[PDB]
Amino acid sequence: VLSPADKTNVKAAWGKVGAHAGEYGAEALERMFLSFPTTKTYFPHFDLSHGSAQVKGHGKKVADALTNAVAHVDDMPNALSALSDLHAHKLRVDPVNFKLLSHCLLVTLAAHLPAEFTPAVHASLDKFLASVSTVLTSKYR
Amino acid sequence: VLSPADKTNVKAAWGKVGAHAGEYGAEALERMFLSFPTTKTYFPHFDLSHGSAQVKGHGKKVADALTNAVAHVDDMPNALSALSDLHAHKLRVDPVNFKLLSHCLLVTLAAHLPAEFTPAVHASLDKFLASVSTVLTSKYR
Amino acid sequence: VHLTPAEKSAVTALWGKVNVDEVGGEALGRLLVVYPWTQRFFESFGDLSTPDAVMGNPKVKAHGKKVLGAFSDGLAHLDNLKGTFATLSELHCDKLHVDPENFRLLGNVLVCVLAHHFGKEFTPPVQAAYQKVVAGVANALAHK
Amino acid sequence: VHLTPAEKSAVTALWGKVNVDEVGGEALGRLLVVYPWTQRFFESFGDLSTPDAVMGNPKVKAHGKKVLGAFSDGLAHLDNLKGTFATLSELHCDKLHVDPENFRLLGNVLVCVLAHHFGKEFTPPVQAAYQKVVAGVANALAHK
Ligand code: HEM
Ligand code: HEM
Ligand code: HEM
Ligand code: HEM
Repeated sequence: VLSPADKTNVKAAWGKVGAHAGEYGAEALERMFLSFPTTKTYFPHFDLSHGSAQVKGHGKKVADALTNAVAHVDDMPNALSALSDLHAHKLRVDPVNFKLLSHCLLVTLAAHLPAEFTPAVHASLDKFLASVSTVLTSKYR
Repeated sequence: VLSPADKTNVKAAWGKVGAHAGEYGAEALERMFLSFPTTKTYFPHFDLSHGSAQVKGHGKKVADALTNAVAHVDDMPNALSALSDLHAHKLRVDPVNFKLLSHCLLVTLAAHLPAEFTPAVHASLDKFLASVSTVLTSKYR
Repeated sequence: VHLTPAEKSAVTALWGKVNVDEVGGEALGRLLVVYPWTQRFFESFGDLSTPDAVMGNPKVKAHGKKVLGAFSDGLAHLDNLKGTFATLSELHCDKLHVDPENFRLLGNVLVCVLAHHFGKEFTPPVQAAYQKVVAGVANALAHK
Repeated sequence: VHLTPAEKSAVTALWGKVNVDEVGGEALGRLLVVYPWTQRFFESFGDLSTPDAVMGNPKVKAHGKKVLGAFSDGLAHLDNLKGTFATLSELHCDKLHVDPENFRLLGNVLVCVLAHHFGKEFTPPVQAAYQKVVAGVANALAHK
């Protein structure tokens, strides 16, 4: 459950991401695939080589999906229902992998936005990604 | 995230609990303290002997809070705000202990209400208890 | 791991009454129903789209008997659980990449099924002994 | 566990640049802020009621240097992490009863802190190597 201060922190920190959204999403994905290679079994149809345009395009989709989740942070189940269909109903992604990608996103943000990655913002972002992860792994329709 | 069918399953199952709520709550507590002895460190002021009146009394409190959560299943952060303050701000309960109590509650309901403990209801109850646990371990003020 | 002799007797007494043709399949089926992402490892089993589809799936019931047989082997080798499941650990960790939290989930679902079948006979002391067993099995399967 | 020699060099070169008086305290402080239930284990540390209170707490900074020293010890004994942390495992598991998931959290908070201090120098290959280190430390600390 996010507090109002959590939502403020996420909106301010993610707001600073800006046009680098795809770049950070692609780098978080690259970090996941190298650090946790089992996560690669969900993308056998992807070229996962370094600098792949396909990972870059996906990373933007993920980053843009997170932007949509910030935009609809107070009613994420309805806004992300299509992604819940995909991740929970279709791909059946094990929830542990959401912790891995979430951790890699926090690592990417800490590396690129050091002035904004305060402990409080870190806490709020971790909760936000945990909330997104629950929506994407829950079957609610 | 609970589905409509989950909420229906939980309300129907909890309806069969009835006047045995406190008894089931006391039994789930006893099962947790025996199976997972580290959980006793949260109740150093309790007599934890078998048949303890303190455990019976607390089991009724826990069951009645679950009953209230069932009644307000779409508005749990508001309804359980006092309990979130207690468990997240004051007691600082590690979330793993909520998984242990939730498992022990499921065991108690399976042992006492076998006709009601279908696979579908089992799943809905597990999700319901996870959602309650998220509210009580989250700081959202 | 370490069960007292009275704990060992209570566990063994209950296990001898287990229906080996239903309990195993019901535990596996409930895992697939309650923790639906586990269905991903069983794509070759067919219809798992509803709870009744899962519980009635013949491959679920068949495979559930094999899982229950492995738990029986662990019960007779509580001193050397790592060796009994070393092969199975390699299968699940090196070939299947099952995250080990799912081992803990299956052990707790099995405990729910035992409570379901035995009711008040599955007393808190008996549950406490079984939690040591399933934890030890889950730890052995994740050893590799 | 298994770091390639290139990973060992990359890990060791970056670690030698770590500010040993800040990084540990920042890791412990972030654990206490991001996962607030961990504060229950540190009741004798005083004010932990705000993030600035935690990050500025001198006991958090002091204890954080010791945690960082234990990671330094693990880095020079990657072959025998179980032996290097055998005594710390007894403390955390039998005396403190810290759930081992919290070991995994602290290792991942440390990785975030290393990313925070080193920025673009904390490349995905370098992170992958450190995830192996913190995983091995978390596993050794939970060995029992
Ligand atoms: C922050 C959490 C995540 C978000 C916001 C997210 C978002 C998305 C989005 C927007 C898509 C594209 C959907 C479409 O094109 O209609 C997608 C697809 C996909 N996601 Fe995720 N995802 C997340 C986590 C994960 C994780 C943890 C995995 C597995 C480890 C995963 C695996 C996949 C796969 C395999 C696809 C299909 C790729 C394709 O066929 O193009 N996702 N996700
Ligand atoms: C389903 C999850 C839970 C529910 C619904 C719940 C509910 C409650 C309720 C209603 C109270 C009494 C508040 C009052 O009297 O004003 C309480 C107190 C307390 N709870 Fe929980 N609880 C849950 C889980 C846990 C867990 C997992 C732990 C620790 C293992 C825990 C530890 C405590 C403690 C230590 C108290 C204070 C007891 C006292 O001083 O009387 N609770 N809880
Ligand atoms: C934790 C206790 C578990 C035990 C004791 C156990 C035991 C077994 C056994 C005995 C087999 C048969 C191997 C053979 O053919 O000789 C097996 C196979 C298998 N297990 Fe498990 N298992 C456990 C947990 C899990 C979990 C949690 C999952 C996934 C969520 C899983 C997925 C599988 C799969 C996919 C197979 C192969 C099935 C097939 O294709 O026939 N296991 N396991
Ligand atoms: C995972 C990596 C960890 C490492 C390397 C580590 C290392 C250490 C070390 C070196 C000490 C000092 C022991 C001494 O005085 O000789 C210590 C103590 C302690 N640790 Fe950890 N630890 C870790 C995780 C944790 C976690 C996750 C918690 C709790 C959430 C925790 C709670 C404590 C406490 C309460 C003490 C005693 C502090 C005191 O006496 O004031 N540790 N640890």
